[PDB]
Amino acid sequence: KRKVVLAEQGSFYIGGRTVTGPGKFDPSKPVIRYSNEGATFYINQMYVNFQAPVRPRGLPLVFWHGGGLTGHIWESTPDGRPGFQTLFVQDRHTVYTIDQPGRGRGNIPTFNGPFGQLEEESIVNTVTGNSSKEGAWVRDRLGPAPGQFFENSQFPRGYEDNYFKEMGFSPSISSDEIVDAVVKLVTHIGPCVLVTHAASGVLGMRVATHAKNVRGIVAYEPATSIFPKGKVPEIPPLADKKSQIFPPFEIQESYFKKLAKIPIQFVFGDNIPKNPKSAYWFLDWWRVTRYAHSLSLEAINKLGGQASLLDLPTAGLRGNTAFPFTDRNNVQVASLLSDFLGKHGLDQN
Amino acid sequence: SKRKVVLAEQGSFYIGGRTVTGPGKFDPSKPVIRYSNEGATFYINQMYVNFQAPVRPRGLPLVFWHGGGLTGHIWESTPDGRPGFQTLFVQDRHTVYTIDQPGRGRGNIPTFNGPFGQLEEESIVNTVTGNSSKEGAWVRDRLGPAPGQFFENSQFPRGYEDNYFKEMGFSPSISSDEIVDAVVKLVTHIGPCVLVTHAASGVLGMRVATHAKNVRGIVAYEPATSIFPKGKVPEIPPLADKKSQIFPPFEIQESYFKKLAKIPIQFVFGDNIPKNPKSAYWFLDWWRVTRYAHSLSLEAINKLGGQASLLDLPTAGLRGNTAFPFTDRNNVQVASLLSDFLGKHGLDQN
Ligand SMILES: COC(=O)c1ccccc1S(=O)(=O)NC(=O)Nc1nc(C)cc(C)n1
Ligand SMILES: COC(=O)c1ccccc1S(=O)(=O)NC(=O)Nc1nc(C)cc(C)n1
Repeated sequence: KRKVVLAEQGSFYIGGRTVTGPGKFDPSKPVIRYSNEGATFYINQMYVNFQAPVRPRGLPLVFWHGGGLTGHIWESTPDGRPGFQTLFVQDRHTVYTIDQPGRGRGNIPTFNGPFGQLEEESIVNTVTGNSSKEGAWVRDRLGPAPGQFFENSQFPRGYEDNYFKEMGFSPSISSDEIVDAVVKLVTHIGPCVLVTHAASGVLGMRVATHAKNVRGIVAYEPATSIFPKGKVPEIPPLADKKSQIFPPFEIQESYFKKLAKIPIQFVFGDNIPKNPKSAYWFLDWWRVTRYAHSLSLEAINKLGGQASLLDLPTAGLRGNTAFPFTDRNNVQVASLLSDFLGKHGLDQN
Repeated sequence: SKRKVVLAEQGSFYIGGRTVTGPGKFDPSKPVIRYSNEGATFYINQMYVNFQAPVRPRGLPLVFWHGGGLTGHIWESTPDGRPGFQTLFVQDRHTVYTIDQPGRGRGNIPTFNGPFGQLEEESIVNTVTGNSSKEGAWVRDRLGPAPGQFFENSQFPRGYEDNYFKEMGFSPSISSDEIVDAVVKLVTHIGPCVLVTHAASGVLGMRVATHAKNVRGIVAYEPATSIFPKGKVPEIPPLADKKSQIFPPFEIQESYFKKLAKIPIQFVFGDNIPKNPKSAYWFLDWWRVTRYAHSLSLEAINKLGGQASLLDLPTAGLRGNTAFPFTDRNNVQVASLLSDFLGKHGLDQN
């Protein structure tokens, strides 16, 4: 189950720009301590890993981690079982995993001075934000409160520390520059399929509107909904009658229409309440966010698209968290992704 | 195929680190975003580890430890896309571990809700960062004497400068002790192994070996900081500018230093390090004196019964290497010399 035969593997950097400090560089002067004087800095580049099987079948898959994560989540589960990288190389796809700009091996743009500041210019904010273990526990629906599991949970219990250790902050790089890096990757790769997660859901939809090479999207538990500009439907507040979901992203209709040209599937796990749940903010947040996504998919289908919502419990899979691809039944989750690729001919040459 | 690799298993995991906490209590009924430090537990200073195991390994696993401001990428591929040491040594039938140390790459960057590195009133790491430039790295790594210039017969993959410099970045002010601790924990998990270090990780690997008997060997590429027993640092000259000095050598208690005499240790240097003072080129001169200090460090280990050696790649017939010989155009020949070291000491045998 763990063996993989690779025709080739490797990694590379793509995308980004440069920024420059004041003055000139003199090789005769002390180079340490490091200075911005005469300095060129490469910023906002992205790390890319690939593994290619012998005799690939169909399109390469680009796995795009969610918010605060890295390509680790596609390599292995917190308890050390094979991730989707291994499973889909075994399924004879070439597999790309990325660390987007600002995360993991992607660039974090900081210099000599307060975090993110290049002399007088703020490239990213000095003040950061970051989830806690407690916030991520309820965000990912391990259970209703930190330290508590849903009875049906597919989470790999006992490996909580390993799981939360994979998460971290992201600097305030513009989403435009994150999308730009992936568009450049998609141009380099050729026709491919994006597999996204949580925060990278909306970003992958945006990439598809810029990149005809994206031939399909599967988004696990996307966090932000997308609509044509000026056509955001009525979305209710949360059950506390104060909070809202993430403001939906709006794009010009001429770009939105490109989403109708490819098959798109959104995948949701379990324990999302059907009814208002004022006691558990993130459970209720997922209820309304999933509802908003259902309207987004409907809008795509009204433009001639083929956009679907897969609730894993309807396929017989119970208890999945917001990371179904690292849960205990992730082989069965992978099978459903293989089914989608096969239905749409994305596993054929 | 030279690119083909067959893995019995591969994967990655997190190891090491600690937790820090914010004030107060977490209420799941209250808005979770915007994120807060209230009732917050944060995992900090953990390390990322990737492993690739061949079918029927022979000899000890290798732990490849990137230099300063780098990640495990430098062992995966060269800047122009040729196989890195990870592939080459899985093909050489070693299980290969590649790490992103705490503070780098997939390792943790310890920051919270607030100014970078600050958790309420506690400074976990400094808000003010430092970072090399392209120009600084160019001369640090001896591509040439000045940015844009290359030494004659250079083995750098010319044309791929963007790729190369894009792999570099900053490191927050995590204590070296905590970085060493993570790797000690990894060595405990793996068992007997060999450390392959680089630049800034050189001194750290030496430290790890003094705390971990499972380190059975060390190969260090262009180490940046020298190591000596406490109070026994030899006289080391200043640089040719008569004002600068190399990195303050690390000093450790002699009981721990003596542990370095129990295992084979090889330091490996590339080309273009001057033999004579070079005031016009700071980093070239730095390397001259730094390599000299390392020669003395190795001698001290040998006087205590050790098996320490210095390999200058030009003496082995390899010209033009930079400070990253394992990503240079002749990195297959560099790998061959590492294979030779492992075979000499039986570290390629079960
Ligand atoms: C893996 O989990 C998720 O990706 C994920 C899943 C659900 C909600 C949030 C995230 S997150 O981690 O991305 N968190 C954030 O980034 N916070 C945030 N994001 C936006 C866009 C706007 C605001 C106000 N906050
Ligand atoms: C890949 O190249 C190298 O590793 C490498 C190689 C040679 C010199 C420096 C580095 S570095 O990048 O580590 N740069 C540093 O900033 N080193 C450093 N600087 C200070 C001021 C204090 C200490 C302890 N180390």
